[PDB]
Amino acid sequence: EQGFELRDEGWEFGMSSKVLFGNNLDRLNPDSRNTLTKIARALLAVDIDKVRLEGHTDNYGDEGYNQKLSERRAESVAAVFREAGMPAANIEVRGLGMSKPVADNKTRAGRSENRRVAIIVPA
Amino acid sequence: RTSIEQRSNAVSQVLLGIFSYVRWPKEPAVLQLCVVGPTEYADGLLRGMVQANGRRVHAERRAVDNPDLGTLCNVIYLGVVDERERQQVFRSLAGHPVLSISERGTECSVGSMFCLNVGGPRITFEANLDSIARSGVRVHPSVLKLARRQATP
Ligand SMILES: Nc1nc2c(ncn2[C@@H]2O[C@H](COP(=O)(O)O)[C@@H](O)[C@H]2O)c(=O)[nH]1
Repeated sequence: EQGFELRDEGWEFGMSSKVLFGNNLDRLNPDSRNTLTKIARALLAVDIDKVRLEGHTDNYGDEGYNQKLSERRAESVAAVFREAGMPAANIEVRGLGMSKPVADNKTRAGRSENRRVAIIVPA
Repeated sequence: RTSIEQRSNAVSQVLLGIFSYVRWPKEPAVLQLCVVGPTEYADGLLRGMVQANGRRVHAERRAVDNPDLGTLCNVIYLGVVDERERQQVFRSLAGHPVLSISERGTECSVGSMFCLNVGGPRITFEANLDSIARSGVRVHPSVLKLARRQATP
């Protein structure tokens, strides 16, 4: 329970840390590009050197295309992690396409939150 | 290998660690822990716990089809659920600052922040940071040391 001693430093997993993408875009606006560098630096400082990147699309489109879309999104994020020190092999890339939503696609808001890469840290 | 007994108490300890790296924006006086759905190793937590920081953990078992889970629980330890159930529960929580942790570690692509791997010589977990970022609770990155501290012999 050593986590209680933690003051205000290094809390880089807040609401801002979401990795979202514009409609049909697979490349990181420099806002998120930075968000990622922060994150990737944050992971390295705690001796984690390996993650899995899972890309998703929203609803619009045929699955095949969105699958391919999602994978690209993931790989765009992977490059940042590469440029931040993480061995590329230690960076698994997966594309889940429109199959696994986190939000209501019946809503514009939701759809934005669905076009995301999700950083998972494996044990 | 190990015993269900032992492993239960282990889930207790690894949970309690994770809590220490988490911050509720409006920190309650008693942490409310909801065990939801089928569980193998929540017997320990169901006995109740107390944090290192004074706060007691009040833990009850709760029903998958309860809508108000999000206001009833600060900490949800999620049991075995199919995809539909899992969706319902996370609609229950959507919005409210609620930490979330699974007993099994196969379901970590959407949903819980932490997913446990409990069989085997040490307890670990996978962490989903989108899930974390979405949570609405503040979780510090150094918590990730709890998963590899035991994945290292
Ligand atoms: N440890 C602790 N920190 C608190 C508590 N209440 C507020 N804070 C502070 O609230 C701040 C978080 O601000 P925020 O994330 O909303 O921008 C941190 O400075 C955090 O330490 C509390 O009850 N305990």
